Amino acid sequence: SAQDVENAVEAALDPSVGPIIKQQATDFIGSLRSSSTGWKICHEIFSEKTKYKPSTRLICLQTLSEKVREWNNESNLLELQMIRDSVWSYIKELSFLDEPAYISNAVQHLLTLLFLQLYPSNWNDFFASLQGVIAASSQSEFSNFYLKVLLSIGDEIADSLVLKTDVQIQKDNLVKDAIRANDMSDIVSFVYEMMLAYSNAKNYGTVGLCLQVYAQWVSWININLIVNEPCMNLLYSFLQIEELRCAACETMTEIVNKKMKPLEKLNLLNILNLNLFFSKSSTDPNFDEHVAKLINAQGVELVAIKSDPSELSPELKENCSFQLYNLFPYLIRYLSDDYDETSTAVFPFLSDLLVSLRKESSSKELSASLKEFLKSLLEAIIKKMKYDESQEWDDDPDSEEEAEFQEMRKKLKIFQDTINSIDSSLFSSYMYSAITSSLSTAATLSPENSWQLIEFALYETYIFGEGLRGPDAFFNEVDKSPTVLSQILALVTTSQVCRHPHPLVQLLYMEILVRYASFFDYESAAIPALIEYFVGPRGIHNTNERVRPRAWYLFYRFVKSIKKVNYTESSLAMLGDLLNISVSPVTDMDAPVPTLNSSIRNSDFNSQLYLFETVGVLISSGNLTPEEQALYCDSLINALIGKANAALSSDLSALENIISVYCSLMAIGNFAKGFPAREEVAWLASFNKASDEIFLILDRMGFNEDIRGAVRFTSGRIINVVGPDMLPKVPQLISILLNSIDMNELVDVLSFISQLIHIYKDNMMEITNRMLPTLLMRIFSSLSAAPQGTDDAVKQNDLRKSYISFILQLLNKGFGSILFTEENQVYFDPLINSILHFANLVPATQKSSIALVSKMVSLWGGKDGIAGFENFTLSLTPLCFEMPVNQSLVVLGELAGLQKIILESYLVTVYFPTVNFPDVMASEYLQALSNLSRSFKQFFQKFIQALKS
Amino acid sequence: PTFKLVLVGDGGTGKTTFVKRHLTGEFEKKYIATIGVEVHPLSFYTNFGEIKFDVWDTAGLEKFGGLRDGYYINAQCAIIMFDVTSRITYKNVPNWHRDLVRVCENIPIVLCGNKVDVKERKVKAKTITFHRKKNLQYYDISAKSNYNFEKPFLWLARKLAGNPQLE
RNA sequence: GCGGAUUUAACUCAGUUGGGAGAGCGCGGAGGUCCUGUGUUCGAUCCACAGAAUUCGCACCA
Ligand SMILES: Nc1nc2c(ncn2[C@@H]2O[C@H](COP(=O)(O)OP(=O)(O)OP(=O)(O)O)[C@@H](O)[C@H]2O)c(=O)[nH]1
Ligand SMILES: [Mg+2]
Repeated sequence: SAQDVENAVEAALDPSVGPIIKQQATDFIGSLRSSSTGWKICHEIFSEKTKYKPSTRLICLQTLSEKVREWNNESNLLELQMIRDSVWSYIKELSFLDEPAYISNAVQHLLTLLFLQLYPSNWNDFFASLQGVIAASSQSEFSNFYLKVLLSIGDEIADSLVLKTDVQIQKDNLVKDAIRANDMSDIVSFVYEMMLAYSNAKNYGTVGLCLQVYAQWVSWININLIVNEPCMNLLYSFLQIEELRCAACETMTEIVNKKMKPLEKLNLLNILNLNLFFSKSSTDPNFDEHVAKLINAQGVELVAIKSDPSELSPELKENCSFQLYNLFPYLIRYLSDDYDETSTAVFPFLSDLLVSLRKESSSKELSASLKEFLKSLLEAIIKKMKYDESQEWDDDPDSEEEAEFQEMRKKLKIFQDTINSIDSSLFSSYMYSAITSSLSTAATLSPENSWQLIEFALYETYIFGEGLRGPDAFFNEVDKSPTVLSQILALVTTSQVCRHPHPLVQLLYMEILVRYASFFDYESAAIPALIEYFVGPRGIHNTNERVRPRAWYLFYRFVKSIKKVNYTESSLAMLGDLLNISVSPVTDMDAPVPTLNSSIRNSDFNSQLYLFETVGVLISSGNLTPEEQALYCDSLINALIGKANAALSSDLSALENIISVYCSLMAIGNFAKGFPAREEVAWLASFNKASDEIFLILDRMGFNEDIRGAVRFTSGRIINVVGPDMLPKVPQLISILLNSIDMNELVDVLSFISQLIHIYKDNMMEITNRMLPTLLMRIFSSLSAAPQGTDDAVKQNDLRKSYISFILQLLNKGFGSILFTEENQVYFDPLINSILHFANLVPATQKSSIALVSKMVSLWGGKDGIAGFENFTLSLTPLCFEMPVNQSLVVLGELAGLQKIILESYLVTVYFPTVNFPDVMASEYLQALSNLSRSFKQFFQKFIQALKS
Repeated sequence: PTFKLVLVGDGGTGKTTFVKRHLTGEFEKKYIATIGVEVHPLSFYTNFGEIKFDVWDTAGLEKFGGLRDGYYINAQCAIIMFDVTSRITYKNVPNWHRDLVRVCENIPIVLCGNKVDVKERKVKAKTITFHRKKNLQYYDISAKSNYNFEKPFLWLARKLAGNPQLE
C-alpha cells in the first residue's frame, strides 16, 4: 500500500496525466481520511526518510493531522498517544527535519494538534522534554523549529481570527490556563536565554523569531515574565539595530496593547521610558511606520486611560494627561509624513484623541495651548489632502493609487469634521484662509503645474458644507450676515477657476455649482454665467472624454434645481449640436457579436439621455409662449419618430435599425420625463402623437425585448405626462407586452403595471384581473426553480422582492377582489402559501413577507366564502411558534403581529397538545394576546427567546 | 518563465469562473463545483516579456477537495478568493492563508473579494481587514464585469519578476 | 476582537415594507433636507451601499 500511496500522490502532482488516473489517485488519498484503517499507511511513511518522497510524506503528515483533530480524548487516548510517541521519536532524531520547508512546517502542525489533545493531563512534560531536546541539540535551525511550535500553539489559542466556537473557546481557554499553571515560567525563560544568546551571536534570524513569540504571547501571558528589567533592557537595545529594529517595535507595541487595569498600564507604559526612542526616531519608511504604530499604540492607550472615571486620582490624570500632551509632537510629525502608510498608522490615536477632546470642550473652552494643536493638526491634515505636486494626475480610472488616495481623503475628512465639532469657528476661519490661500498661490503658477493646488481648493469647498443645506449654511440666522460657506463659495464662483483646463478642476467646479445651487437662489443675477458655463466649450461641450458625459448630468441637475427663466432659449439652442444620436455597434467582453446592449453600453447615450430630459425641463420652466414651446416639442418628437420610422421600415433585423429604434424611443421617454404631470399644457398634443408611434414600432419590433423595455418605459413617462388621454389604449399596450413576456422582464413588467396602477387606480382593476393569471404562473415558475448559480439566485431575490411588493400594493390600493374573479380562483391558495414560504426561508423575505401575510388576514377576516383562509390562518401558527427555533426582532415583531390580528383558542385544544405542552408558557401567551399593540410585542420576544432557551 | 500559482478559496466563490474568464473570455452563469483540481496554463504579455502562470484551480468544497493542501507544493504564488455575497467565505479567509503558508514558507499572496458586481453585500467593506493584518495585497474584483480582473496577475508578475516597472 | 439597537417642527412623542407624513405641548393660520452622503428605480423618510452621532451586549486580557 505504501508504494501505492507514493504513486497516487505522484499521480495527483503531475497534471500531465489522464483524468482517469487522477480519479483513482485523488480518491485513494482522500480515502485515507475517510477510512478507519487508512491512516495506518501514513503513520509508516512520514517517519520513513530513506525510502520515501517528501511529496508523499507531506500528504501523509497532513492526513495524520486531520485525523488527530477528530479523535475524542477519552475514546482514542490510545491512538492519539500512539501517533504522538511516533512523532516525538521522529522529532527527537533531528535528521530529516532539514528536508524541504513544507516537511518541517507540517510536522510542527501535527505536533501542535497532538499537543492540543493531550497536554493538560496526558502530556505533562510537553514543554520540559521538548525544550530539553532543543537545548541538547545546540543549533539555531533547531531553536527556530521550537520557536515556530510556540507560534503555532498561539495561532491555535490566541488567534481571534479563526472560527469562534463557544466550545473550541472553552477548550482553548483550558489549554491556556494549563500552560499558565504549569510551564509558562520556563517557556519564557527558555525563549529569553535564546534571545540573549543568539542576540550576542549576531544571529538575527532566530532573534527575530524570538521577538515574535514575545509579540504573539504578550497578549495572554503573565506580563511580569515579559517586563522584567533584564528582558526589557535587551529590547530597548534591539531598538537600535537595523536588523532587529522593527520586530522590536512590533513586540514593543504588543507589550503596550496588552490589556489591563488603567492604573496598571500607566506604570508599564511609564517603565518602558519609550520617549527617548521617540526623540531620536532618517530615511527608512518601514521603520517610521513601525515607530508610528508604536506611538499610535501608546497614544490610543493613554487617551483611554484618561477617559475612565474609575480611579479619580489626578495623580493618574496628571501623569496620564502629561504623557499624552507629550506625545502630540510625534502624532503630528508622522501624521504629516509624506509616506501615506506611515501617517495612517496613527489615525486611530488621532481618532480617539479628538473624541476625548470634544468631550472635554463640551464642559469648558479649549486652552490657547490646544487651539494651536488643532490648528497644527489641520495644517497636517491639509497637507495629506492635496495631490502630490510631483507625479502628474493619472487619466487611469483603474489606478490603484487614485483609489487608495480617495480612501484617505474619506478619512481625512472625518478628522476635519470632528475638529469642526470641537471648535467650528476655529475650523471655519482656518479653512477659509486655506482655500483662499491655496487659490492665491495657484494664480502665481503656470497652468500646467497649478492644478493640484486648485483641485484641493475646490475639494475642500465641495465638502465644506456637505449636509448643511438649510438657508442657515449661507446666512446667519440672526444677523443675516454671510457664512464662511457663503464666503468660500462666493470666492470660488468669482475666481478664474472656471477657466482652468484640468479635468479634476472643471468637474469639481460643476459639482460645486450643482451641490450648492440653492446658494444662487439669492444672487439670481449671477445665474447666466453658470448656465452659459455649462453650455459653453468648457462645461457641456468639453473636449475631454470623462468631462463631456459627466457634464450633461450635472447640467441637468443644475437646471433641475435652478429653475426660477431668462436662459431658456440659448440653452435650448446650444444643446442642439448634441441631440442627434449616433450609437454604433461594438464588440465586447461578453459580446463577440455586437449586441444592442454592448453597442449602447459603450456609448454616451445613457448620459446623453439627460440632455433630452434637460431640454424638456427647460421647456416647462421657461418663458416661452405655448406656441413656441409646443413648436420645439413637436419639432423634436417628429424628428425622433422620424428616425424610428426610417429604421422600422428597413430590415427590422439589423442591429443598426434596432439600435436606432430603441434610442428614438428612449430619447422620447426621457424627453417626457422632464415635463410635469397632467389645465391644458401645450405639449399634450405633441406627446399624444408620440404615444401612437410606440404601437407602430411595437407592432413590428415587439419581438425584441430591448424595444419592449423601452416601451414599458416611454409609455409610462408619457402616461405620467398625458395621464387620462391614453387610458383608452392602455389595455392594448398591456396585451401586446404580455405575450413577448420573458423571465428577464418579469420585474420590469411588474413595476410597469403598478406604475400604472398608481396613475389610474380604479381604471387598471379590470385589466389586472385578466392579466394576473399570466403574471402569477410565470412568477410561480421562476421562483420555484432552485438557482443554478449566483446570477440566478440574484435574479430570484429581486423577483421575490417586487412580487411581494406587488401583492402588498394590490391590497393597499384596493384590488383584492380581482384575485377572486374566476380568472384567478385556482390561484388564491398558492399565492398565500407562496408568501408563507418566503417567510420561512432563512429578513427582507421575512419582514415584508410576514407583513403581507398579516394584511391578508385582516382583509379576509371571516370564514364567509374563503374556504382556505382558516386552515391557512391556522396554518400560520407553526410559523409563529416554531420558525425561530433553528433584524430578527422585525422578524419576530411581525411574527407577533400576525398572532395579534388572528387573535382579534384553536391553539389551546389543538396546538399546545401537538407540541410538547408547556402549561406555564401556554397561559402567559393567551394573557398577552388577551390583555396586552405595544404590550403583546414585548411578551412575545421575551417569550420565545425563553421558549427557545 | 513559468510560475506555479495555486488558487484557493471557499466553495462557490468563483475561482473557476475567474479562470475561464481569462482562459476563454466566457462567463459561466451555472455553478459546477470543481473536483480535485483543474489546471490550466493561463499566460500573459508584459513590456519586458511573456510570463506564464500555471494555475492550479483548487476545489474549496469539503466534499471534493481530495489532496487539499497537497496541491500547494512548490507553488510560487497564490490567490485567496472570497465571495462578497457570501459572508462566511471571508470568515474563513484566514485558514486558506494559514494553510497556504504552512506549505509555502513565503510567497506573494493576493487576497481577492469577488462578485463585487452584485450591489448588496454580505461581506461589508469594514470587515475586510485580513490583508492589512497579514501584509497582503488586496483587490475588489469581479469575474462578471472584468472589474480589476487583471490586477491580481499583474501585481504578482511584478513581484515574481522583482520589476515594479513591469507594466 | 466580534455583534446588535438608536438618530422625524420649539418641545414631545406617533407612524408606512418608497406615492410625500402627523396627534399633545409651544409663537385660522406657521414651523422637518423624516442623521448625512451615494446608488437602484418613472419616483424614497421607509430599499441598497458608504459614514456620523448616541448607545447596549458578548468574547479575550482573568
Ligand atoms: N455576479 C457575479 N457572479 C459570479 C462571479 N464569479 C462567479 N460568479 C458566480 O458563481 C458561479 C461560479 O462559481 P464557481 O467559479 O464555479 O465556483 P468554483 O470556483 O467552481 O468553486 P470551487 O469548485 O470550490 O473552486 C457562477 O454561476 C456565477 O454566476 C462574479 O464575478 N460576478
Ligand atoms: Mg474551481
